[PDB]
Amino acid sequence: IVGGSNAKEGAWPWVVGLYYGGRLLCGASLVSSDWLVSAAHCVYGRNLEPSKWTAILGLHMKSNLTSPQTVPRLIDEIVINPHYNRRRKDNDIAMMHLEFKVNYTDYIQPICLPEENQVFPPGRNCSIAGWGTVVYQGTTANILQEADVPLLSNERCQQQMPEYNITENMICAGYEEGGIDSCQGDSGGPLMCQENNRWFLAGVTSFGYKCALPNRPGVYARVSRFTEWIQSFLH
Amino acid sequence: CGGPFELWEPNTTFSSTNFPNSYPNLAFCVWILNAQKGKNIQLHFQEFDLENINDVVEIRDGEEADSLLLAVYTGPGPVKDVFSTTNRMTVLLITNDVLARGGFKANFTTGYHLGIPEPCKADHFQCKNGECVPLVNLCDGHLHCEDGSDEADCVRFFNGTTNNNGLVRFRIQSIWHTACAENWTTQISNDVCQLLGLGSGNSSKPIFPTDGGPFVKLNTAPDGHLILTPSQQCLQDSLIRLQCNHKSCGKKLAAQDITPK
Ligand SMILES: *[C@@H]1O[C@H](CO)[C@@H](O)[C@H](O)[C@H]1NC(C)=O
Ligand SMILES: *[C@@H]1O[C@H](CO)[C@@H](O)[C@H](O)[C@H]1NC(C)=O
Ligand SMILES: *[C@@H]1O[C@H](CO)[C@@H](O)[C@H](O)[C@H]1NC(C)=O
Ligand SMILES: *[C@@H]1O[C@H](CO)[C@@H](O)[C@H](O)[C@H]1NC(C)=O
Ligand SMILES: *[C@@H]1O[C@H](CO)[C@@H](O)[C@H](O)[C@H]1NC(C)=O
Ligand SMILES: *[C@@H]1O[C@H](CO)[C@@H](O)[C@H](O)[C@H]1NC(C)=O
Ligand SMILES: *[C@@H]1O[C@H](CO)[C@@H](O)[C@H](O)[C@H]1NC(C)=O
Ligand SMILES: *[C@@H]1O[C@H](CO)[C@@H](O)[C@H](O)[C@H]1NC(C)=O
Ligand SMILES: *[C@@H]1O[C@H](CO)[C@@H](O)[C@H](O)[C@H]1NC(C)=O
Ligand SMILES: *C(=O)c1ccc(NC(=N)N)cc1
Repeated sequence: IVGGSNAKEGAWPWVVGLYYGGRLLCGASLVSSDWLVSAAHCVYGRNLEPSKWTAILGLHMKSNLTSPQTVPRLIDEIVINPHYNRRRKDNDIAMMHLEFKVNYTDYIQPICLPEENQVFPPGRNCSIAGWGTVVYQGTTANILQEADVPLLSNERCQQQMPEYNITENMICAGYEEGGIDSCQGDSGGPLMCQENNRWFLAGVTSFGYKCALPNRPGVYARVSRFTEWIQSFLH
Repeated sequence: CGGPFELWEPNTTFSSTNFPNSYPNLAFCVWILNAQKGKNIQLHFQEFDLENINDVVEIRDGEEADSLLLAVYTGPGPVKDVFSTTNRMTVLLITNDVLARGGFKANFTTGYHLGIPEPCKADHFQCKNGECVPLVNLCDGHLHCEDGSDEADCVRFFNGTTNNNGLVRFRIQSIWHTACAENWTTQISNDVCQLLGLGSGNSSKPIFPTDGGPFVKLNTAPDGHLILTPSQQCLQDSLIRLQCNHKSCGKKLAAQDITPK
């Protein structure tokens, strides 16, 4: 989020801040009582020691960890998607198991899951979150930022992104003139779209050419394809 | 970048590229471990001392251009064995441009169903972890198998219009059979809905009897568990059209407002 505004305390309870050695790297998405969903490019090479990842649940400000609503948890299992490929950046999704269960509160709620074959029409606005970076060559933001980006078709995204290979597992999202788009320290977070008063999980920030650039949308891993793979672990 | 390639059974031995204590930076090698049709690959590392997350070993199970992922090993430490599935295993060595470590060394072998233990005979159900549980944990309410496959899918929807809709077809051990509505209440309804992974029950509507399978009469008990007796004897049977709502989906329950900014 580069051209967004601060989010109210509790406006995004399903946004988990993952730390690795006392430093946030990539946000996650609370899906179940003990499972998360994060991009498989920040946990790539760190799944051997899950105890190094501390999941900060219900975080609002990155300098207020002593909050009575913040519930820190540990990771004991990091399952990277088998079809992942770092060179093609395809199937960029991974699930991280929590140490202990966490109770549901007004500031900690699990995110939804998109059903099979759910057509998301292009041009539909979807909200993002995460303690990313407000500018490419700058510093991260302390407050939980938020933004809104519309969905683009795969053909238009492929025409706009010739350097990469946008497959059928990538749902792009971004403005036409840029200005508002996810940046560093936002990967592994969610692409939320409201439907029937419910915020689904229609994408996870995977990669992108550059952030805050005109006519350069961000690529998001289509969670609508990995629905069964995620549900196989929640049971 | 120009290391070795496809190896076979007569050799089975290879270092990375520069075994004596220092490998070159910016390296990208590939060891396509081959085998015979029907034989997997078991890769065992006799030594593995690499750098941090910057340098990793990506072991794959391709067999084609759509290569899967098996393990991403890195850091100094004894790594476990990797058991392939197809007759081809691809190993990739991705390295950074600074702080070169020593290197690794492994030696594979071709076998038949390596890693996966032999399923125990004499009607012993094998869950995902490998242990055998004939009937002590076959959807009864226990936690014998640590992978949770002992409590895997035994009840599911049958002839369902939408996703969270359909019948209440159960399964005692093997046979998938539906359930009657002799003493069907909302309590057991939401209990079954929770067992399916959905929310609570809603609008239980019996329609008509159409399945000839061994339908089970669902009942309740004050102990907490559901005692289901698979008795095939009932007059004017009725199939429950189960309709469960979703779980705690993405509904903001905090003190939020609506502001166009
Ligand atoms: C952390 O947030 C809570 C709730 O917004 C607030 O009451 C508390 O004062 C904050 N912590 C500090 C150190 O200000
Ligand atoms: C959650 O609720 C249970 C029962 O209400 C309680 O025992 C527990 O302390 C609560 N918190 C956690 C973290 O489980
Ligand atoms: C998405 O939001 C922007 C800015 O709020 C607005 O201009 C645009 O019309 C919205 N898209 C739709 C389809 O309403
Ligand atoms: C993208 O990958 C597909 C995979 O088959 C290929 O057919 C297509 O030509 C590729 N496009 C580009 C621009 O690389
Ligand atoms: C084993 O290695 C030797 C030495 O290069 C090579 O000549 C031979 O072809 C290898 N074995 C197979 C089956 O290729
Ligand atoms: C590799 O070689 C060692 C020693 O020769 C042997 O113990 C080990 O079993 C070999 N690896 C495999 C996968 O057989
Ligand atoms: C649903 O019931 C009808 C009864 O006419 C049957 O023909 C059909 O095969 C059933 N479908 C499933 C999926 O059980
Ligand atoms: C409920 O169960 C009792 C015995 O447990 C049986 O007699 C009765 O027919 C069942 N159905 C009802 C009460 O609707
Ligand atoms: C479940 O039933 C209640 C009460 O009849 C109703 O208010 C609610 O809308 C139902 N749920 C759905 C998803 O229709
Ligand atoms: C991940 O942290 C990440 C995702 C996406 C971008 N760039 C754009 N959205 N353009 C950067 C970093």
